[PDB]
Amino acid sequence: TPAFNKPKVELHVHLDGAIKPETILYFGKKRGIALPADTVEELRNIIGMDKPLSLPGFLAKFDYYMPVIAGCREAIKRIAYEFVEMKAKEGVVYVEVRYSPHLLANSKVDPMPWNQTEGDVTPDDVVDLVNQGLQEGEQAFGIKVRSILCCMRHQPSWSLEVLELCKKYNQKTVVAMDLAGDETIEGSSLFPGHVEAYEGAVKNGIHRTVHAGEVGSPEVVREAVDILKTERVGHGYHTIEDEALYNRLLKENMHFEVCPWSSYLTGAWDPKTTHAVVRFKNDKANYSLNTDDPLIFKSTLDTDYQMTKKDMGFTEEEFKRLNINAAKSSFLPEEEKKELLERLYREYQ
Ligand SMILES: Nc1ccnc2c1ncn2[C@@H]1O[C@H](CO)[C@@H](O)[C@H]1O
Ligand SMILES: [Zn+2]
Repeated sequence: TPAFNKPKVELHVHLDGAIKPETILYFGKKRGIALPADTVEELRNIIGMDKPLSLPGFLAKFDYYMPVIAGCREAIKRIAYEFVEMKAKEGVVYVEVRYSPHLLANSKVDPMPWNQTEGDVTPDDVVDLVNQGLQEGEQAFGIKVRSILCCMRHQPSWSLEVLELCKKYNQKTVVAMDLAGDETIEGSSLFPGHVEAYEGAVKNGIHRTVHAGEVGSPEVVREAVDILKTERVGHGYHTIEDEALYNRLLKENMHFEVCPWSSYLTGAWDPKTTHAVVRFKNDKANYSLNTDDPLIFKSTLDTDYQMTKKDMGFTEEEFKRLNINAAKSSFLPEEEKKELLERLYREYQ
């Protein structure tokens, strides 16, 4: 009984936030790097969350395992290949994964992440590796998968390189650019590196998406929409607080990448108030359901579909409708996007 047993489309899910607990254990032992636990079960409880934390508290979880992956080509390519497999079983036909290429490299990276020792896995080298694994998984499982490179809010200096990686791997799995990281950092959406990269994304034709409103105020969403020029808004829950900006985003048809379970676990959604998605459903807004970081939220695309069905009262029509919108809002090229839409309709009949 999986709430929605039909093809699906996921526009918001981090790759480094969706790794099997078994592969983390495998590379921790093979590299001799420590892990908080030596059992996928105990490793699932240390890395996972059961109750709400905060954006900066949940982001630390990564410190536990990113060092086991970062720097290893074999691991980077493997996690990308298994990610597809995961989404293939979930009944997802098209996905757009997002990850920071700089956080997985150990060479040519401004501030070395995870106290690594210089190596040869460059950032350009990780977009390639992830492209290979994603492509293999595509031939092996049968689902389309494209990627989205992220700009980290705290590291603006990296931003322009992310833009160059996007231009270089355009369509070669890379279809867009994103701005993730700690949203609580004041004025991070305005740092010049980010602003400049997005200005370059607008003139070079690189799609854009921006994590905003997940935990910040409406001003942040307003900056992602007017100054950064997003085409999609990651989360955008708090947007409803500024009635004017919300009704205008509802008019332009802005797409809101929603992640329900994740908003409860990061604290982006007070469980006493009505979830912004309920208002997105009642207003017939353009939005998709996503998983964000299944490994840390101990979830699966189904989790989110069950959470909206049981609470919030979501029906199957709404599930087929928000998925058709996600396919329309995807960053696929027209031709491929048409095929995607041709597929869901045939399967939704
Ligand atoms: N829920 C989230 C909010 C902001 N940033 C996130 C979230 N999930 C993952 N990220 C960040 O995006 C990076 C790339 O996936 C991760 O290393 C993590 O830092
Ligand atoms: Zn996210």
